[PDB]
Amino acid sequence: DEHKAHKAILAYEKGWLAFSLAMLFVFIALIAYTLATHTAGVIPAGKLERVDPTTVRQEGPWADPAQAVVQTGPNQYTVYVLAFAFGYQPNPIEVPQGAEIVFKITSPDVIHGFHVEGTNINVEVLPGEVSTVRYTFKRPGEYRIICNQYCGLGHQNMFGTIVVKE
Amino acid sequence: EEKPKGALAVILVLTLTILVFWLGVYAVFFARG
Amino acid sequence: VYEAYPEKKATLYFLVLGFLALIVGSLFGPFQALNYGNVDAYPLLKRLLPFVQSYYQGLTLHGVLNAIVFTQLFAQAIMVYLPARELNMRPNMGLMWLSWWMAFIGLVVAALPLLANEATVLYTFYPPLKGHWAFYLGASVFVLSTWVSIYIVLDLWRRWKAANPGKVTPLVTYMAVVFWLMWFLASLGLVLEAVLFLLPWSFGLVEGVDPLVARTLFWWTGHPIVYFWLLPAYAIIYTILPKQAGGKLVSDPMARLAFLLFLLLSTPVGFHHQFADPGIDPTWKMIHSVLTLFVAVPSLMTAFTVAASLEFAGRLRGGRGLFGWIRALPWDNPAFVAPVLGLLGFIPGGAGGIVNASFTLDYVVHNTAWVPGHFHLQVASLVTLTAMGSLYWLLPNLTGKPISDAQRRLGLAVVWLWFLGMMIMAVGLHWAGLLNVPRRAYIAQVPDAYPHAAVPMVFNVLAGIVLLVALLLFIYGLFSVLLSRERKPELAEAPLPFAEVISGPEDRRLVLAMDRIGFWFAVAAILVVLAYGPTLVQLFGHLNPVPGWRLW
Ligand code: HAS
Ligand code: HEM
Ligand code: CUA
Ligand SMILES: [Cu+]
Repeated sequence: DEHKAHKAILAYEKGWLAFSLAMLFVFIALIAYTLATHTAGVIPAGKLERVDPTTVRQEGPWADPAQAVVQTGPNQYTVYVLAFAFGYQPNPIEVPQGAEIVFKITSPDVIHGFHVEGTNINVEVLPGEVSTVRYTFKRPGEYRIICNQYCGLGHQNMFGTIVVKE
Repeated sequence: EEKPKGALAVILVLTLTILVFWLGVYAVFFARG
Repeated sequence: VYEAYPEKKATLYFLVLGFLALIVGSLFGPFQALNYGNVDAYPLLKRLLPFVQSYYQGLTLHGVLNAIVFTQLFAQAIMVYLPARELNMRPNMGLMWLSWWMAFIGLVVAALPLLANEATVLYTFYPPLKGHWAFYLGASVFVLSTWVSIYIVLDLWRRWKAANPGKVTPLVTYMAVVFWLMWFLASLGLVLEAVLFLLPWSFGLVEGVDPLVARTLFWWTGHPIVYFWLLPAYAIIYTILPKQAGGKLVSDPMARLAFLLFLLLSTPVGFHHQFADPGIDPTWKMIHSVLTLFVAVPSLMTAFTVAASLEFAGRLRGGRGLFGWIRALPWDNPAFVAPVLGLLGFIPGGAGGIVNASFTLDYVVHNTAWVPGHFHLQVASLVTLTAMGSLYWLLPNLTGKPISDAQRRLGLAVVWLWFLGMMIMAVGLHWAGLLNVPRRAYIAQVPDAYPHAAVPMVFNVLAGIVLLVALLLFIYGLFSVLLSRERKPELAEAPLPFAEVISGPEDRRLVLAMDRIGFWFAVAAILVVLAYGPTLVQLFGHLNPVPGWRLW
């Protein structure tokens, strides 16, 4: 007794440890799985893409909202989005279902969230940098965009819309 | 005295609560894929 | 009791300051829970506190006082004071009081601009949102306090090591040394951010700050800092709770191992806060996601070691079959009850955390109300309960004023209420998170935006009311313990209730290896260089500073 429960406790401590690793390794595998399918498109590109936030709406791809969407594959459309103090451009965004949408998002002021309700699209938007994320809507209709990163006093009301044409 | 049923219980609960959370969120991820 | 243990005094000032912070910070809590229940109590609050200009000023105050200020002060108290009494050595009191003034001046300096609505940037202060300079200088001086604390405990360790050549580091001291060493490595991020960027920026010396480096450096510190909140709790849960429970720590070396692992793996995992970020390679994110699962290991260990100790305790007190021990523990004792409830909530809490860490899964919940859900079970509950409970053994030890039966019983209320309140609130937030309710949002001012989170909103409302009571009762309880002129010196000279530690033959060699602190520190520093080195080099070659805004 006392010493007897010492050996026993240290034993079941290697058991539990080894079990814990193994279950953690299962997660690693299942994660590595999602990295190998379509669903990994939501992972922001890693390559730095630098823009000037003070010129973004006067020259270049984010200047004219009417130019936002641009067919870039046989089934690929890049949408230039701007997330700004207190909404989104274009509003709505308008995209076709079943196509791969390459979002390229930036901000002219501070940091914003880009969260498409109902999807895995969830990406911080940083002034000075582009957030490029890929996705394919299977279901059409109005998807709502939420800013989930506090951006100032009207943050709670910063909303957008995606309209994915059937 | 002997085997620590108590903790074995405590970590059993702990284990199951991880599987519920993880698999749960793994499911929603794919639903939103 | 001050003049052969003036470390008692110093220690007592850190606690009071921390608990004053917690009271002021928490006030905003219930309101914020109602807001998440879709109820807008902010005119009422504005009528009570006429300086409060917005939901987000409130939220900043909350996050800064509760999460940064209370928690650091509590660490500084525990993680200097426990090793001192164990070692029976007195800290360099000159330095001790320096660190306490540094934090008080830093706190006051930074409080001014917050209170004047000049720094409504929240406790993450993400550039280009640009607060008053005094906020950054305040916060800087406040955090840099901890560097003196680090020194003090390395000092004590060096001096004991001199008096005891050959001998293995006593356990609490061991813990505090790997702790403080870990925190040093961790704080570099934020210090670099402050020194290279936030300070020059807010002083007008430069016009812009790169947002991405800004938050990559913050998260360098931003993750280990929650381990910095946790370990002073863990310190107490390993070496003090077992004794309160009527038992023993069942393993000395498991505790060391755990604390070693946190030294090793707390820092190099910050991309887990950056999964949604542009311009950080996805490989580096996987790598950091793996190390973040690895950091979960110590707490998995901790769950076993701590539960076994409590089981053992319960059996000694005549604890029957598979669950008898639970009933035989001293549920009459708030220093026992408070951390134990903390630990129960810490179960869902860490399951929350493990989901968060698995990269792609994080896209589900990032910046939703789920995150708050997670971290209130972690810091607001486990840590804060632990701190609240320990008033029942620590305060008497510091002051000598003993605790009445009355106060012991108001404590139990406080503790249960808080715990339950938190549990309720944790369901609301997680649930609302699953329903894509964003965090950091004054959602009650947009009543119709979240109709689908009808029911969990009811929980948040409930927790708002529940925790309102908890908090007021705690205010009353605390002051009644600090405003009595009941003084028996004798228990102010009674020893901390350190636990005895079961120990084994195999210990000798394992413990020896762990005691190689210089080596393990170097290994930890190298792990930071490997994990952030490549990325940081890249960011720093392509700096894109952008000007700041004030949007409040
Ligand atoms: C104290 C404060 C905190 C602790 C501790 C903590 C633990 C973890 N977290 Fe977390 N967390 C994340 C992952 C983890 C992981 C893997 C762990 C692990 O360290 C947890 C390990 C825990 C366990 C493995 C549980 C073991 C259970 C024990 C030890 C209790 C047993 C019970 C007993 C013994 C009682 C029995 C007694 C009886 C009588 C029956 C991630 C992602 O990887 C994010 C970013 C999310 C996002 O999108 O931003 C994150 C976000 C946060 C934020 C938000 C920061 C912000 O403002 O943006 C805070 C404040 C926070 C706090 C804390 N977090 N976390
Ligand atoms: C009275 C008890 C408390 C209540 C009712 C409460 C409630 C809340 C709620 C509802 C939020 C979400 C705010 C939002 O997303 O906009 C929140 C945020 C937060 N809580 Fe608490 N909380 C309490 C105590 C604590 C304690 C004790 C701590 C730490 C020691 C803490 C740390 C935090 C932090 C750091 C945030 C977020 C700050 C940010 O995101 O900018 N809270 N709290
Ligand atoms: Cu834009 Cu919050
Ligand atoms: Cu973290």
